[PDB]
Amino acid sequence: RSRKESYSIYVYKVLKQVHPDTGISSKAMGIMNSFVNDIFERIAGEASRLAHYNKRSTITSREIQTAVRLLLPGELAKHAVSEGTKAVTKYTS
Amino acid sequence: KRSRKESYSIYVYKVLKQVHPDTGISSKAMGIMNSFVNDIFERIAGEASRLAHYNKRSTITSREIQTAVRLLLPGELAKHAVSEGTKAVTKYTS
Amino acid sequence: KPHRYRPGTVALREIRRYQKSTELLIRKLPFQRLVREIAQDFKTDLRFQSSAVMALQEACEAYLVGLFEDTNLCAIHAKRVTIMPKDIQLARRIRGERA
Amino acid sequence: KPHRYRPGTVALREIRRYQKSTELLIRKLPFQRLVREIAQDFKTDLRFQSSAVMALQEACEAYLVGLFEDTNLCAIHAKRVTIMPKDIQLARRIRGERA
Amino acid sequence: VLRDNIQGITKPAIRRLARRGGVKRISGLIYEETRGVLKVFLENVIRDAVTYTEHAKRKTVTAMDVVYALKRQGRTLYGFGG
Amino acid sequence: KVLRDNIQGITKPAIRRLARRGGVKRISGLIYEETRGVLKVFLENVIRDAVTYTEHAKRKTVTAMDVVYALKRQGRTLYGFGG
Amino acid sequence: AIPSLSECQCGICMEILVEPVTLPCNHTLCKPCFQSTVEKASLCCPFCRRRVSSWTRYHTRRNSLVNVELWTIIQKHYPRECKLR
Amino acid sequence: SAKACTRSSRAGLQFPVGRVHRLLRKGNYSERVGAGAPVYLAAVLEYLTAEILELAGNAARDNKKTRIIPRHLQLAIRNDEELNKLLGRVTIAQGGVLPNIQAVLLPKK
Amino acid sequence: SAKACTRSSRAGLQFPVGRVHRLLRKGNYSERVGAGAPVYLAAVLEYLTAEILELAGNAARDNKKTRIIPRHLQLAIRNDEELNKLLGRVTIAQGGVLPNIQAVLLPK
Amino acid sequence: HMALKRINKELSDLARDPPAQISAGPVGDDMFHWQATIMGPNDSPYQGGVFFLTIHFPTDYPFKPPKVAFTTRIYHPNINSNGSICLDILRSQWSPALTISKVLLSIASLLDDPNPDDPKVPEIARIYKTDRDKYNRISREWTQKYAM
DNA sequence: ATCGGATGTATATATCTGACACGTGCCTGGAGACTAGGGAGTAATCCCCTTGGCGGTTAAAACGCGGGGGACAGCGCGTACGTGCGTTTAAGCGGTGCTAGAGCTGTCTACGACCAATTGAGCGGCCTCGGCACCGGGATTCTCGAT
DNA sequence: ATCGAGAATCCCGGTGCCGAGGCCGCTCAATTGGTCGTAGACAGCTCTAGCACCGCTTAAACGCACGTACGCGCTGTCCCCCGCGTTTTAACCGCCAAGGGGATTACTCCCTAGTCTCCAGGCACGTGTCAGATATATACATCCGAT
Ligand SMILES: [Zn+2]
Ligand SMILES: [Zn+2]
Repeated sequence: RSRKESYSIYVYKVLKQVHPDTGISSKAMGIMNSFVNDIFERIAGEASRLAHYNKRSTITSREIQTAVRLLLPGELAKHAVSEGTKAVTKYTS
Repeated sequence: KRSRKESYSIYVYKVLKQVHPDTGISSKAMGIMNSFVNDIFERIAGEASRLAHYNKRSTITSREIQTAVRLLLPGELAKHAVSEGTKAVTKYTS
Repeated sequence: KPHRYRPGTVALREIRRYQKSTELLIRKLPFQRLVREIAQDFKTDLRFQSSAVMALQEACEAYLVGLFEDTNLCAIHAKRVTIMPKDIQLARRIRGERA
Repeated sequence: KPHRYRPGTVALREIRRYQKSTELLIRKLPFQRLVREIAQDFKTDLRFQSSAVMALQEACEAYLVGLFEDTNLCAIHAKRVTIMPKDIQLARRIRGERA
Repeated sequence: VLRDNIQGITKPAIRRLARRGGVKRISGLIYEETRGVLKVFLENVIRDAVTYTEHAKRKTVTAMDVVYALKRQGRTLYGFGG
Repeated sequence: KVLRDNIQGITKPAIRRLARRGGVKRISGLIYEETRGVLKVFLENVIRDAVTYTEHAKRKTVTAMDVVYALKRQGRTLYGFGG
Repeated sequence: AIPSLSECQCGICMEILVEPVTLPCNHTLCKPCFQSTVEKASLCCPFCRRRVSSWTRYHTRRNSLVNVELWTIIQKHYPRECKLR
Repeated sequence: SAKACTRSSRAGLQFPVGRVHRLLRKGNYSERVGAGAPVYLAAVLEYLTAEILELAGNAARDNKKTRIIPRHLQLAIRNDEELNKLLGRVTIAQGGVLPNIQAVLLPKK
Repeated sequence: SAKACTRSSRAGLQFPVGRVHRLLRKGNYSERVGAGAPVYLAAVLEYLTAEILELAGNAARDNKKTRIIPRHLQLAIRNDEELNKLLGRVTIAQGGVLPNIQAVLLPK
Repeated sequence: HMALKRINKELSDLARDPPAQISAGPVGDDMFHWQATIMGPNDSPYQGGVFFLTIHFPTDYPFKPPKVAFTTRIYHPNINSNGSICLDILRSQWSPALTISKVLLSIASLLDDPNPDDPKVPEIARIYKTDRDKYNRISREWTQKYAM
């Protein structure tokens, strides 16, 4: 056997932050892990394509922000952009 | 002078003269042919790279391109393209 | 003397029951045998993991449920409640499967 | 004494004439005005290349042609020859654009 | 300033498209629905086109941006570049 | 150990159950053959890609990951089996 | 008029025509030569050099490659050497 | 920040910044990767996961259970409009379907 | 094949092997690219282009023309089943529509 | 098999009426390796030049073109020191229906006039394109110091 | 407009079982300090083309009328499918046994990345002549009211 | 079943135009040669689980009888798009004029890949335990024939 990676612990921590009482089964863990991987792949691929179009050779924060703006719908885009900007601002200092 | 730009116009013209010795092509169709070539190249290259990454590899050999061609193109086109590419590789190595 | 329902009420009860639950609706062994028979044509002497068959069954059931969901609307559009093969063909043509 | 074609025989002539031709069908300046008025809402004081406007017009025409083909199929399915907004709504719902 | 330009899509301009599509007889309520769906599609394409234009710190909507938006939406276009 | 015409294993009650889940109230008698044909076509299309994936990797047992990849390639992503 | 042995042959191998395939360019040759050329030669007519990959791609699905109208006649009128080869 | 704690905590995030950064760097997306991209991506992922988990928990509480199961996730995703548009083509295993019947099919009064 | 000559002629091809190799290298597709992939890719691309060009040329010659306008390309793509399946979602500029009318609409 | 029969029949065809200013023959018992002597064309700067070439037949024929190499060293736009000829017939559009007589006459024609469209080495091609006189004199010197 | 059977659905209580949540070892990957180089930010500048405007002519849009044909409402037929009961069939669960093959590990050699020199394949700019666009004339070919 | 008048479409012939194919000058990217770190091809071992079988249930499927309700074809009405003629409206072509920002070049700096060393976060593994599925027995919602 070898190490197999997943997002189980982080999803569990987020669930405990949101809903202190409820619990989560294994199939829900698999579904959430697959969804997270899918969204990560989508956003990263769109950001890479956006970087390649502009003849640049790097993926800065603004390209991820524009990819999020392109992918997510109108209502979720504002909240996602606000969360990302807040996280970046808190991290930079 | 304007900066250099790259396109597949001359190669498409050579192929057209190879198949139809006396039939020219318009520029508005040369652009469409160039776009078709670019799109097919992008599709095949992306599929082959994805297939190579799924097997924990770091090299795009002829096998990955061949399997990507088999997955992408329909049946008869896939068979003919595989035969042509295998013949080309065999002729190139020897 | 005996009690029996009018045509249609049992259909509505079955619709409610099946939309309420989530279990699979195709018998496992016949579907596994069909999958093996289809696969043996492409490459002989194959083996199947216990999860690939389940994934195939889930995908097929979801696709069929979606197709019947579209077929119901297609049938209702023509002032009918019964679904017939022309409805399925029209839905497939519109969806782009064979257009 | 005046000569009038029967209702429904000039439509077939128009279909035959237009399916064999390839020019743009919508006027250029009205489409330019519509595109500029739509785009100025998202970000004010924008400039458009002619090629971009032409591409938008031709993509819109192709999309409308496909939608009307599907609408005609839906209308023929319901034992009719006219096309009505419910056919368009049903075609869009099946295609998944609206859902 | 420009407003109420949706009427630029005239009744003959929609009848011609329907005739190309293969429609024999048309009702009278089709035109408004066609205008609405065309407006929706144009807004959907222009949103991505403007996003592409603004990301590059530009001010002109190049046809390449429109082609990329159409390809992203799943309606790849041949002829204007790419 | 050859297998013949196992497509008859998708019996009429299973098709009626699937239609009931899909929201159908009344079913004609000719639906079953069309449903079997559509299911056979879809299975063939998915399994061809699955076999191609498992043959490019030099194996003899198809894994669920190959089925998930084939479904994703065809445009129907599936959660619940890794990825 | 019936064609004789001189006017019915596979010029590629210069051997008696067997299960031929007829190209749209009106050139005829025996099937094994056609198969080996279509997979291994330049994918064109060896006589007039016309691209024929579209034709064979279309006709492979329906198994209409063989020209039975002439193959059956040649086999019927020349049983001897057909039995020999 | 003081750049003394973990990078995930340095941005107020529960998702791993380092793992996302490594995935972007070695995932064959671009020649270079900026220092701010993984934080943004992890924040977006955490926000989306928190939203879906909150909706699933609400659906679970409505059903009187306490353990989230795939049916609850399917209900939460399909009931909301934004996530239904986002996950348009996603098929969820063992998720069921929304309960609905057409108005025509219902019996007359 | 004998060395000491250009790569695009060693395989008997017409598309450029070197340009395809550079695109594969710098397309962010993979860390390393084999020496045989560009030849196979160029052969496949040239085969597809030759197919489309031959069909378009036949369509143009049917119309007593000596040039290939995009309408001929659209006719060639739509008429063939395999190319239509390959390019189902693609829209060709100024390609028009393949003529067809439903049998019901026709007069009786 | 069929390749040997075709070799025998083409040898018979060559024997019954050999082409002018060219004569080919097998090296020995085997038929795969042949040597051919060819006389230079009269309207060429290679007057009185006799040229020896070697041709090798693969296991499959005519479906692969045979490999040709000039034994001597010549100053021609489509030739190198290795003796291989940059002819599209030899590698690109070789056809099974084509006979060795056709390719030999094609090589003779290339000797009569070269092709600068796709030369193997382009330096001497542009040498030919620049001035006819000094190319003619250098070719005459090469063919006098090599063929004779 | 309901009444009462009768059916199925919904609700309250014991129970026991296996999957969920937490403790532990540890090792593999993540964090920290330092270095070097190139990718990107920024300032100047050129000129391509996009916006703005005028004049004309005319092909297309707008408007109104007569009317035939198609949408739609209603009705009667009877045939196909829903509903229920008896019987036959193979799915489903447990239990065990076997080995083909996925999976992990040590070797090292051949394939590919990296870099300097160099020149020819390929691109930008010109140009001219022929294939294509346009107009006039007549023959061809559906079409419809009248027989 | 048709004759024939009137209208739309195709063939043909002549005339002119602009853009596509060939050519020249040139700058930069592909080639060739050589070196070096390493990716995976291969042999070998392990041990997981996929396949095969057997025995016992009882749950789902099959066949058939009966009845009804809905698909379908038919008929009648009205109203609403279609074809046509006339008039108004702005599209389209050609022209002129200006300036804005797209594109390019040059300069410089600091951001991130690359390196090594050190340590702790999460994964594999194990175990206790209660959430929920099940069985069992009542309370109520709802369907159907008929007053
Ligand atoms: Zn032969
Ligand atoms: Zn021929």
